[PDB]
Amino acid sequence: ARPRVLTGDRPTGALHLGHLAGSLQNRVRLQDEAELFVLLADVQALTDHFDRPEQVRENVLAVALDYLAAGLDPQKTTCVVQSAVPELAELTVYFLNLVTVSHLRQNPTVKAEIAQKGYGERVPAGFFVYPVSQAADIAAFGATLVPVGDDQLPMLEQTREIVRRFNALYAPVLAEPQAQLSRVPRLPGLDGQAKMSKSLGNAIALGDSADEVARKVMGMYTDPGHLRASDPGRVEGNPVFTFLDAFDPDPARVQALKDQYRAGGLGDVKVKKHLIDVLNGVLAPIRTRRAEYERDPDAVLRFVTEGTARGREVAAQTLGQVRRAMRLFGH
Amino acid sequence: ARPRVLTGDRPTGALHLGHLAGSLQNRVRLQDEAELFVLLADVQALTDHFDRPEQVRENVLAVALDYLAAGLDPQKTTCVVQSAVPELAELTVYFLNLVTVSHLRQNPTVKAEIAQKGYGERVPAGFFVYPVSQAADIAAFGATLVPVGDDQLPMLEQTREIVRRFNALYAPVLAEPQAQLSRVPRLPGLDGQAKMSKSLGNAIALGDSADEVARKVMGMYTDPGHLRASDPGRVEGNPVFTFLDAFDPDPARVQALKDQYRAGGLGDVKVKKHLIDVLNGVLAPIRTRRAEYERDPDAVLRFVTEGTARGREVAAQTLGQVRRAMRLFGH
Ligand SMILES: N[C@@H](Cc1c[nH]c2ccccc12)C(=O)O
Repeated sequence: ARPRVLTGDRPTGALHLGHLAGSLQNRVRLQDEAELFVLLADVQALTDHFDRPEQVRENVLAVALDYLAAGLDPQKTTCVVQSAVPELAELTVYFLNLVTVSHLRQNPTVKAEIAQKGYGERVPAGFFVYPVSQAADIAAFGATLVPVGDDQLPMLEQTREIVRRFNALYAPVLAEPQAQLSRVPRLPGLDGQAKMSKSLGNAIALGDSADEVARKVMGMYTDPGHLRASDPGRVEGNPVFTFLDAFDPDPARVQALKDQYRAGGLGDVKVKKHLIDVLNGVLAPIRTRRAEYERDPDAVLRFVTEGTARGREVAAQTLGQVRRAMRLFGH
Repeated sequence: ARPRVLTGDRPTGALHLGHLAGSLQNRVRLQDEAELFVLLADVQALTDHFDRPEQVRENVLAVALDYLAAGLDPQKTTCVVQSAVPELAELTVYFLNLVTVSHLRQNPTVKAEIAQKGYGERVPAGFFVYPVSQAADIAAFGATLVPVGDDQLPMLEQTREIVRRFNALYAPVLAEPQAQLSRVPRLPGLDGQAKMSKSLGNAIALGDSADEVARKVMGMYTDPGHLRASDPGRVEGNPVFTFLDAFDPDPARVQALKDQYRAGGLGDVKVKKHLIDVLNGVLAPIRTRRAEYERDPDAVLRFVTEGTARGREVAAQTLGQVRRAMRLFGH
């Protein structure tokens, strides 16, 4: 617990295996060697789900359950609800003056999201400026370390430019955050697509039963040109093997399987059955905790209402120095 | 009283003659005909003076002074410092999700301000976004009536739209404000321009001495082509006549000079000399009232502090409604 680390998820659905490999495992490690803050960004979730406020509200507790199921320790990690800390909103408006529409339009990750969203020019204001509200999140909690995939770096770098702009303009009162680069490639979906997502219908939820997990793995995309076991098959592009590199505890088995698969005679069945065994080993403890916490709804609520109290107090302090530094009337 | 009315100014310096005919005397009278709220747009002032925070801080008290000297009574008007009502920033963020960047791009007023400031695509986000920040000001205070210059209509109309969209998506807890059009269009500068402002240096501040007011009138743009008295003059484009038209109580008397001046025996000096006194007359009491308060600074502070508390009270009430209407986790 030395550097304060900030991470988070906009609450829009249940977490899945992609989040586990992409951010959860690394977060369970961080809680023991840093002070970890996780933001349930329901406000940010609203920049594009403003038409589905029920969906957002219900997922705040569902993702919290997922964090805990994942292994995030209520006595180690501060879980906070963005909605319950208005200090963030207050800070993002001040931050809006430190950035240009021009530079906001150049952000490559938002540009790509809008592209995939098909918005066109009909981009909702809140979404267009969300990178700043995130900057507000980082500075307010006073995080100095932010886990990031290269897809979020422009979010992070802008944060850096903003804090830098704020300190030089008013007074050097905000910490400059540093990135904790990557998590190695993103977990592809069950049918082989680049992205794993509920929406795309190719995911395995952390909450999926051991049976379901087995079924989902069975119908996984493999190798279009591999038609029967005797045939040789390709590893690259084949998610069954991409899943194995991200969860299989022993690469010896992994590399061995890869061998015999390019050879021939090793059907998808024997490989997949082995995937099932490795996934059930990573997931079983996550399923037990999740079921346990289900019996203890009060324990999950305590997890968030308390992280929130802490988060509120921290953000409140920062705004105090921000207000004074900005020379705001009465400070 | 009856309706709630929201009016305000961006604290950037002393108020002048344009605010007077522009609204100050208007609110002086709607001050007992309704519940009048006057917002010192502290934050909105930063989307333009984010690099000169000191300038803003200093003018909150100076404009409040201006307010009081203009005739506003502490017992009937709620003076509110924007920055001290964080609830407004909270509501602004939520409103941002209700409008598109392309819609903000077609606001004629902001577009003109932007071209004048030479920002180009390098427009500060906070500024490009100020119209909705204003809609939040309106919606948070429950304002049903908003006096508006011909010029501020786009903004007023965007407010109703957003309020409307907010009510349909979430719940009908916000009121659509209605406009109060004025007669005297934007009082022009001494310059002969369309705008009077301390920035353009063509303004007669409410604090200027009988000597100054007289000196400013004498250097006031009139009519080229009219070189000597004798000659015939014309009222179109002459700030002095559009000054008499907004500050002179005897229209029969005005339309009088309008005759003679088109003929040729009314020297611009004579027009001026008259008008200068019609201004000292409208200004005389304002000057004495200012001295009183200038000698009771404690009272100006009071006006601001008490009002700001009252207004936050009001904002807090509406936000509670908004927060529950949006189904934000926990409400
Ligand atoms: N996926 C979200 C996660 C998030 C929300 N707010 C944050 C603040 C800091 C770090 C991450 C976040 C994002 O793109 O940002």
